[PDB]
Amino acid sequence: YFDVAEVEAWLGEQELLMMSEDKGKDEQSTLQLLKKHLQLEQGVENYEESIAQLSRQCRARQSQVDRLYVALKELGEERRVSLEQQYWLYQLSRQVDELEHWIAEKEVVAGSPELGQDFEHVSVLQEKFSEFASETGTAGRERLAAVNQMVDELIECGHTAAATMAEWKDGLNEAWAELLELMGTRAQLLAASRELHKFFSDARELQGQIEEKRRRLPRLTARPSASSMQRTLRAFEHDLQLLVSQVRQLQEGAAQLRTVYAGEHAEAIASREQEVLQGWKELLAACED
Amino acid sequence: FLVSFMVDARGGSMRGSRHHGMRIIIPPRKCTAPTRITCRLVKRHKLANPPPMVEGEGLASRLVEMGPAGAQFLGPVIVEIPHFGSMRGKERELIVLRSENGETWKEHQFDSKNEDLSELLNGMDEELDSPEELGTKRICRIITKDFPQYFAVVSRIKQESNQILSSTTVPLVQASFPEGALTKRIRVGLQAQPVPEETVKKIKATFSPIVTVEPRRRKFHKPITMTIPVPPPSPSLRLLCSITGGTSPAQWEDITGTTPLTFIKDCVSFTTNVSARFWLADCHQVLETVGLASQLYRELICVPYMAKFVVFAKTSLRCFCMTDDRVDKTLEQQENFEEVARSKDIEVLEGKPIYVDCYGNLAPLTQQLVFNFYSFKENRLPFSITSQEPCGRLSFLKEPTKGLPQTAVCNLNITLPAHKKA
Repeated sequence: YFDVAEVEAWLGEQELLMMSEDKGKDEQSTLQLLKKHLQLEQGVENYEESIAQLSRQCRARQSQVDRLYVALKELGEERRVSLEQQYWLYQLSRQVDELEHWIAEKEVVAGSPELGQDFEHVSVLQEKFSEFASETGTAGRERLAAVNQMVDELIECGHTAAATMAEWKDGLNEAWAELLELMGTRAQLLAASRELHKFFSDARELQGQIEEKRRRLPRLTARPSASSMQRTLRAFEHDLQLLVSQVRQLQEGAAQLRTVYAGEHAEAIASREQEVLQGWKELLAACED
Repeated sequence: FLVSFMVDARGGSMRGSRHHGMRIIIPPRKCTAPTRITCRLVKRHKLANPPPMVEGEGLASRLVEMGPAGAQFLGPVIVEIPHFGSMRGKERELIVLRSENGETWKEHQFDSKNEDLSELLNGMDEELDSPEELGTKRICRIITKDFPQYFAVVSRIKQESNQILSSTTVPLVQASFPEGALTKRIRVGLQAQPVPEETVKKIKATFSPIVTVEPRRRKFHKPITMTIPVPPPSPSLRLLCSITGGTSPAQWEDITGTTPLTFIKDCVSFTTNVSARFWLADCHQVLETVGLASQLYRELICVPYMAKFVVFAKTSLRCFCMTDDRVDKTLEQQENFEEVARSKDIEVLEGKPIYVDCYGNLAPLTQQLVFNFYSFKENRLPFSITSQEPCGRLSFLKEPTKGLPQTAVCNLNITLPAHKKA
């Protein structure tokens, strides 16, 4: 009866230590508490090499205590799983929150509406975005897949709060494909702001090429010489016959352009191209006489 | 699309990938420019100052944040939003709110409605069948030429409105304002909610339509006539009224003495001077007619919804009542479950708990079981499951009793997959 007084007492204090009302406070708590749980479990398992003295003493109340080792190592094989859970929860949560804030931070860049003030630099913004398209696209695919499979692992385990992890999975994957879409919109918006500007600047270079021509004709009739008279005139004709090839692409651009826009915008495209064709007439008439 | 898409003045015919029904249409030459159009059904809980509802009015869909807060279209455009409000064949209607900035809530309306002209030779015109077809498909067509920041869809009662007024639901409910009783010739509406006898069984003593005049708690300068049809049978007759207005719920009281009760075949004409809730009750005990009304009233004000009933199983059951959720439920398809029965669309009571009985292969483990249906929430009902019988059918009922048969709501037939036992 030294047995039922000393060993029953040892398992008496073993039960109290292992059983606990602390499941784990923060992420790095559960961990440095679970370490302690694996110490306690190995100490219970290393009390299997002291129950051969009790078995020998009894064999040469026994059914009461024969169960208590399998019960304190089933309480071990349960509260090990509870602490594992409470860590993995804190991990998955932190990954989710941080990932939401990544979708968050990148969302702002997508949703920005700056479509420039001129061709050159909106044509920059085109690139400065399309890079972010890939960086975000692929890097997201990654972070998504990693977190997704974090959940699917915790599911197949059979975590207590998996349901929440499911609606977290949807809550992420949805907002993700939303992001993808959003970038695909932004992209197109930029493409249009581009073509629109390309038009505008093409006007600013044609109205200028022509407003040069019509100005430089008086110079080409007046100082002078006969041997560089016909040659100069024929060369100007060589120019104008390429200016027409350019403006065919100008009118032919304006047409496809009007069809995309409407109202104040289309009414302004009208006045721009009407203005430049009017410059065409005011050169065209001069070059007859 | 899922939430957004860009569109130019070539016009776009875009349906919503995520929520079946959703469909924005922008006809050609109607968008200001290429623009980001959006249409997201935000959760009711997430928002603040949600559009105010009254006693008996009901939220049909979620709220729908739109893509351009202030876009002003040249033409008109359509937003088909799908709802789940029970319509009950004109016993209820759908009024469409709009908030410009999610603080101020106004009704939204367009005076002119046309089919062939709004589309402007749109190739896939695809007007969705007839308007009745929309009413059957639980679609609400909103037509605007400028996108307000937030729409609501709402199921009121029919409130036929003018600025003489008889109800489009029940015609023996003619309530006409007399000459010169209103200072400003203002719109006024007449609502007419009947009562099914079938539900009078719930809690004996009879009732008439619940008549209401929409501009409430506003005194009428010259007495205003009323006509209400009478209940059938079981002083005997008491008339009730509540004067409370708008957001707050009403309260009832007997006012037989203060009102002269003129009789005409099938109904009752009388005067009041205040716009309020009127309701009749023939029964020969008067002290109860207040509370026996407000017990019944509680039942009538609940909102109806055409909900789907789906049962998921995996050897072992999880039962669901839902609307507007993605069908491919991730939680269950991952836990390896099988949708064993997805039922037709069924009017259920946003509040009233719904019961389940089992007429099947095996009984439930080990009290009766119930789960309260709410609108736009997922509704969990988990389970625990002669060996000759392969399959079984379970059914859902609004009444629990075994004295009289209170017929059920939904009969569904199930089949365990039986990859193992338990």
